[PDB]
Amino acid sequence: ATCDDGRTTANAACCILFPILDDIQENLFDGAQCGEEVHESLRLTFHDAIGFSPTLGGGGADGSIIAFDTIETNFPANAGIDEIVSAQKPFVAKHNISAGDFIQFAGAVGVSNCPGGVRIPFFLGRPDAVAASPDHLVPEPFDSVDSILARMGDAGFSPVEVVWLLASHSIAAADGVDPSIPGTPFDSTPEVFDSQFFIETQLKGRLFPGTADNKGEAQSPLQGEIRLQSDHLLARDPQTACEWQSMVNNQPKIQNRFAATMSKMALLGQDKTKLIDCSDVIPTPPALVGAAHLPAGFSLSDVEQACAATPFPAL
Ligand code: HEM
Ligand SMILES: [Ca+2]
Ligand SMILES: [Ca+2]
Repeated sequence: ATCDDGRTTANAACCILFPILDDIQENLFDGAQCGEEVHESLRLTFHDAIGFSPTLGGGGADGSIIAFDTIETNFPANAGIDEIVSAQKPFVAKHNISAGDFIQFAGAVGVSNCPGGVRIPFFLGRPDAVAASPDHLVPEPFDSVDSILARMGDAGFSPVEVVWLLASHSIAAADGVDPSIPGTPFDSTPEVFDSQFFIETQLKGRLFPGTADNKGEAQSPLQGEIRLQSDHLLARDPQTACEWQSMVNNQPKIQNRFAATMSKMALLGQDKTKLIDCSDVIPTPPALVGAAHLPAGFSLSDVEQACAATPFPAL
């Protein structure tokens, strides 16, 4: 199909997305930057989708965190998400797509702005949400590995898919974990979708970058980085440590598994066969240029190797 402005897409129903793409790159992502609004929109796709429990309900990736914001922004795990919800709600009101489709489209367009990134498959047509998420369905950084794996498994993700989804923390920072140092990132390259998060979380902790007693925070290996306790434990727990190390220096695996597992997350609560594939509307992301590395001045002796089968690689 050729859209009324001359851009092309495989299925004509997808043409309605091109004005929405242009508005979000200019007016939500500040000129198609890989910056805080993209990171917040990617976080939003998970706090919308993960509201999905076979036993308790919620519609998954349904736009409920926007449509029922008054409820879901009261849940403590959703602290700080009201800012991105408030920024996105007018685009949903102005354009003619459901909040569920908007949150997943904005997350995929955002990830495409980041070097190393991927085009997450995108499907159009989710109906409006009909119920708020149940409470207590979002993992917290102070939850155990067994708690996080059981929650994610209840929503349909195996332990290795949890590690693949956490490649998101390669383009991520925290404002609430230690409110004294907002914007401190989880890896040293928060505008590049790369393996540094999987490397840096395997280093021995050394210090706290701000204050020392924050719930859910582990010591970080670097003054300019913050570490969640959940990431500290997942990189070391025998259930997930070999998969975590397998992503280091493995950008093809990070890209293939993040795109596929994000698509599965974006479709929680939905049926692909009832929607229209509009994948090819997402922009083509830049590629990486620099090699994966330990931080300068660190060595293998600073790595806490946690996979018995396979030594951590020389970088
Ligand atoms: C599985 C357990 C997870 C835990 C415990 C967890 C925890 C957290 C925390 C505590 C923050 C910082 C919030 C703040 O203080 O500002 C955060 C940020 C973020 N998370 Fe995760 N998360 C998890 C999984 C995920 C998943 C699956 C995604 C995929 C989309 C995701 C995407 C992001 C992003 C992109 C940010 C950065 C937000 C920003 O820079 O504005 N998280 N996460
Ligand atoms: Ca939801
Ligand atoms: Ca990174």
